[PDB]
Amino acid sequence: NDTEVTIKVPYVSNKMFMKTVGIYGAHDEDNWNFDESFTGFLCIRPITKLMAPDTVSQKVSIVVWKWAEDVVVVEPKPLTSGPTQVYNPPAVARDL
Amino acid sequence: YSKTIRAVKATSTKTEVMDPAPCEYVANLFSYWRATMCYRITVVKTAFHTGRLEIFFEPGSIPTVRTADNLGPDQTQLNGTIAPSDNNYKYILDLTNDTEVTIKVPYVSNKMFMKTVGIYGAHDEDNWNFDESFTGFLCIRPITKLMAPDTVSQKVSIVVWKWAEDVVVVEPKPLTSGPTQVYNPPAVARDL
Amino acid sequence: AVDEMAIGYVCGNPAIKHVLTWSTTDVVQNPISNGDDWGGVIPVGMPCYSKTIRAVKATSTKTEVMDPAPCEYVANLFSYWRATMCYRITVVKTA
Amino acid sequence: INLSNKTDENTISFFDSGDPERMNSEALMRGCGEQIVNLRPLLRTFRTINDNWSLAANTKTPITDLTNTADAEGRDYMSYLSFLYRFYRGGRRYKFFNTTPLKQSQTCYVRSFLIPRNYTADEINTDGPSHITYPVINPVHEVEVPFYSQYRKIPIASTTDKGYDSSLMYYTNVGTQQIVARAGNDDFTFGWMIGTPQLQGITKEVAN
Amino acid sequence: INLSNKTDENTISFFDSGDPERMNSEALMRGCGEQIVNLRPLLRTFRTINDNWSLAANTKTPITDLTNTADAEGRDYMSYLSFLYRFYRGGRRYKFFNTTPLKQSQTCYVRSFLIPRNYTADEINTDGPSHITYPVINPVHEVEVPFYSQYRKIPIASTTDKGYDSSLMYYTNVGTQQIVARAGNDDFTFGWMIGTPQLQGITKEVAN
Amino acid sequence: INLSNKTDENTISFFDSGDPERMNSEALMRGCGEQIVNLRPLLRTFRTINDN
Amino acid sequence: NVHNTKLASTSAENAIEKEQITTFHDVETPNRIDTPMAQDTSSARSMDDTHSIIQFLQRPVLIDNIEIVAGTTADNNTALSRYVLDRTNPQKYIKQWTLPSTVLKAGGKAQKLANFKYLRCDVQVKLVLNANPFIAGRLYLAYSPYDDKVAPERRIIYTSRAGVTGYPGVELDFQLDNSVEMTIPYASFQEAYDLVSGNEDFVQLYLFTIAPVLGPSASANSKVDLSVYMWLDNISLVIPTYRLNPNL
Amino acid sequence: NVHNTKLASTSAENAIEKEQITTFHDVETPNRIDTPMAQDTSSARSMDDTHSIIQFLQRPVLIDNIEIVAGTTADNNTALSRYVLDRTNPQKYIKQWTLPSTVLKAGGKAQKLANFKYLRCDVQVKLVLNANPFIAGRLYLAYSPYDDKVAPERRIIYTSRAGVTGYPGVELDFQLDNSVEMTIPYASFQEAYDLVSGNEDFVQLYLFTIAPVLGPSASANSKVDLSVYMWLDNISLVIPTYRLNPNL
Repeated sequence: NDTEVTIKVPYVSNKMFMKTVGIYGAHDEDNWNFDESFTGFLCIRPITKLMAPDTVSQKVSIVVWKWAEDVVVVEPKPLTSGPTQVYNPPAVARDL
Repeated sequence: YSKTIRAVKATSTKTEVMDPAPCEYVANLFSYWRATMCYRITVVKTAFHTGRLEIFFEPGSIPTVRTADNLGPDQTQLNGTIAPSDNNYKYILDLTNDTEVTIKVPYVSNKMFMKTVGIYGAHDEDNWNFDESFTGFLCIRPITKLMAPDTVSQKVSIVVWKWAEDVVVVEPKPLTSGPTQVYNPPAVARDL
Repeated sequence: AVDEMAIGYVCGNPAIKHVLTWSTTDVVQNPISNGDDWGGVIPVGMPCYSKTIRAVKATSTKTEVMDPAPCEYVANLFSYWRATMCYRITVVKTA
Repeated sequence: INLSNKTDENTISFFDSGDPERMNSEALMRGCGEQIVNLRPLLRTFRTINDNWSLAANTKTPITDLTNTADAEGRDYMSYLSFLYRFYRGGRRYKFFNTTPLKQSQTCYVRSFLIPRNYTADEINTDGPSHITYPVINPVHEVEVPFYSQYRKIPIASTTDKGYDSSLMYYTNVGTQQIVARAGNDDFTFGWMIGTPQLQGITKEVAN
Repeated sequence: INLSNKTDENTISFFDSGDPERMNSEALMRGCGEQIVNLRPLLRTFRTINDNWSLAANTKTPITDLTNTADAEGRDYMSYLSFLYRFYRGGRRYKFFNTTPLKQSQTCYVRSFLIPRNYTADEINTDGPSHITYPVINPVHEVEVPFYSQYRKIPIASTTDKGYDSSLMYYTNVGTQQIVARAGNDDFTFGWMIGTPQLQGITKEVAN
Repeated sequence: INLSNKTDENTISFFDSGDPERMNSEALMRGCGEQIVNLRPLLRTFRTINDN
Repeated sequence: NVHNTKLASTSAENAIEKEQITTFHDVETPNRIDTPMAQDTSSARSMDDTHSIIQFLQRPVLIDNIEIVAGTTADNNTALSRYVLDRTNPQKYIKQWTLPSTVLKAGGKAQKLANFKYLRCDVQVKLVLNANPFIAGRLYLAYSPYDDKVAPERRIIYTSRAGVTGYPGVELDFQLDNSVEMTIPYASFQEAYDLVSGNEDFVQLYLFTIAPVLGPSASANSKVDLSVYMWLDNISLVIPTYRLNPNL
Repeated sequence: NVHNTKLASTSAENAIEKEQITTFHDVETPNRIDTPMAQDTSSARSMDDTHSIIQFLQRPVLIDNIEIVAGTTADNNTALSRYVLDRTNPQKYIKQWTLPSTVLKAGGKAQKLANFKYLRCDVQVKLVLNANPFIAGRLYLAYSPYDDKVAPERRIIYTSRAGVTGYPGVELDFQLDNSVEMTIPYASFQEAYDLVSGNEDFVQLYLFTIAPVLGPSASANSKVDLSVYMWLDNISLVIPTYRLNPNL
């Protein structure tokens, strides 16, 4: 009958502050800061297969909202290779 | 737990002899027992012998080298490699000046009463009751090699006294194949 | 939670400066000079008194090395000093 | 460190266990139903020393002929425990359960007399107090021997004196076979506590 | 006499001298004028780590390129004392005194940015807080770096992590030569007290 | 069981952790030295929009 | 008086120290260098509480995951029989679990039981069931002590539906009870389980089919999926040892 | 009302159960068959107390056992040097111990740390020494944080006897201190040790020789035997995980 659960994950790490880099420039060669930017991860796995008769859809959509509480930011300078830049989607796929 | 075999003769008749303390003499009269076992471990040395001695308690059955007429401990399964004392109640004794420690072992087992059989008739084939007659065993191992100059003996004697406290005996009937019998040492080694 | 930066806590950290060898041959009223440099004699002060020379090569370049205790490490940072010097003289022996 | 060989009387117990008497009493309540705290009660119990003691008719037999072996054996408690002590006092009780497999006479009767210890039947009269039973209506001859002694205690060794304590003489008009059980009266006990002897266990024959 | 090897903790002083603090305070009043009782004040002082640090024009230089040697040398107090400890915390202060012997452009300016420690200039942006000076009107570029850390303490050894604390990036539009002096903010200090290293003294060349 | 698709507003936190503000304030005292709680102060700061 | 340094010195001449398992006897009180005015420079005590071995053993563990499909005529869907005339026609079960070994060998609990000898524990069981509202059925979850060591005529197998349902258990209907919790108490006649010598189980858990899965005469959707969770309760680990059960 | 049987039934329509690690959400309160008037039919609680993981980690463990012999001229008997001019002539030590890994990989403690992530701990050390009263000597036991990751010019090796003895340590004389106890505090700059990702040591323990073993100009009796014991103190295991350190 239920559909929803809100989950708050407090801050746990061997560091007082994590990095704000994340996936910026993250790839096979540059991968340390990404791992060091998060406290861990949630995984959503079925304990019981989805049960559905043939009168309804054989699938459901799992929507996840994200926000933060008890927030603390440390340095007013980004950790990025470059500056803060907003992506302005070009008119067509040929532009740069 | 200890017995010797007197073998005399054709054939070779074997009767097993026991060396009991008063606690063992009493226990032999009953089927099940329960007590707090107390051991006084003394070292015969001088003021110039030094060393560290580890006495640790291990619960359960004992590693044995089972023979056709007796049982004995397997000293190869009691080395610090196979038998670490890191998770065993123990007492490390310094011999610099002291010589003695009395150790009381309360009763611990998954049984309310253990058996009074012991080594009676215990051998390779009959070995269950022996293991079921004891709560475990102590092992005395050197933490530090014996230290002794060449002005004293290169060895010391470790004397162990045994008695019981908080004793409880259950059945007034022995568990033995046969009755209570006292060994009357014959005049010579040829008699039976 | 102690202040490890106070001069009394650093200069109060002792260090071994002499390990001498007193043999049965050592004469009476003669300084025990066997085992270490500056044998028997102990210059009283926060500065260093002992140094060895590392000579390497033409020429032979010589640089002098010091073996300082925390008091000496601290004193080297200043021009003049004044202190009460404390020495713990232990003997490694038997009964 | 100071040179010395001394004894500091260091004692240690290995577990943070509850009171041993609590646990013991619970275990008795759950798996024994009784508690033995002394070994005199075992002398008050009757235990068998011979399942077949044959007698010859019209013969006054002193029970020493049997006890002198039944004490060295160690099968009963009066014998097993005697090997721990050097003295004893008090009287004794004997029971004779009839095991006679044949009819010897129209009237079988059993009779017990007193006798000084280590005497023979040709050394004593048949007067004094006595007890008589008829195995056909009562196949259990129960009798008690008091402590009629010249001495307050009796040793378990050989003495120069003889007849210094009382014993039992047994008589029957027919050949009877009996199970003999003995025990101590409400006043029997032992003395010094001494060391133990060696015990005999299983015996085997091996055709080497 | 008793055989033993023991320690009685015997202590002796050699003179019937006055209170050492009295004499010390008098000596300070007469020949020093001040009293140093802690070594953090020395981290609050500024001391030189390089009298001539040349820079290339239009180049973002991290000061690690210099401190990574100025710390192993042992010339300044932040380095000399670091060899006694294993940790540190807090921020740092740097001063850059201009020593440029030539006119490179009508307008010389100096600029300092933040940067995570042990990073390169091609690994960080030039945004964030900054300080700019003009050596012609102000030849002293004074700047402070806070303790922007993922950790409450920083060790003086190598780590697996990188960018866990802040540092300084230095920029100039011309080739400048500078005297660099550093120090700690009002919150910098060290941790464990450990043993001393060996000290280097006078060096000589000898044509053997 | 009753046929329904509803929302019970179930919420869970995963650790018996101390007060987040305590830990946050300690971490600031030990590794930042300041606390940014609003973004107008950033409009009060000066930041570069062109170096030339 | 001095800092960072322990200086060799005399002390009391009879020292007994006990550290939580072991007992040291020394000639004299050891010379100890501890840290002056020590404080906790970590934040672990602020992240969570430290979990005891008991708490670790009270952690639910996934043991099995079953998927019963309608019209299979398998032991998982074969209904409980009225009579049992022969041991060749016993009562069929969906799953069976030997306890408590089934839990000790699961969830990393054996690692926390290692180096111990005795254990008294109650086993806590939980099923979670899922079936579309168009599927019906009923199961009986029951435990039989010493069922693997008792005579067959006394087993929960080899008896009748009425006998089976006379055992302690819970009704598990699909549209009434999507979850059931069961508690099995300490089942050994002994004073505690032996984790080293006596590798043994004292109670067997069974999941029986009262009514088979009832669905439309369709397909792949007429089915029910279960998942079993297990942990321990009322725990006591007491006597340490150096030995292990190779069976973990 | 009835006995031994849970009957399928309705219940409250929003059930949240938490068992010590996990949190269950069920449609309705499960039907639970527990034991009526249950009691503890064991005696384990009467044999000893149940030891927590902390207590298990406070258990002294034998790490090493050294036997120094006089006149060996080995690193175990080579005395601490006054100067160190080259890294080819460093200070020689008897033994070295990387901490805290040396203890976590000993005594079966890794089994009780498994399935955890973070750890704050103080290491407790104890030496026990034995030497006949006719043998003399002195050793210095010291710990150097980050000695394996710091520059060589900052290591306790590659410095002088005075520097070495300036490190935190204890004098260990043969005829004054047959036993010494040392406490090493939490040494990570981090908020806790990572037991899964960061396989690392933060403090190295050394045993140095101030004066070599002094005995008569004999043989086999002029020697000293040591044994090292280690355990943990001020412990906190907080965050669980499914991952392990293959290095245990």
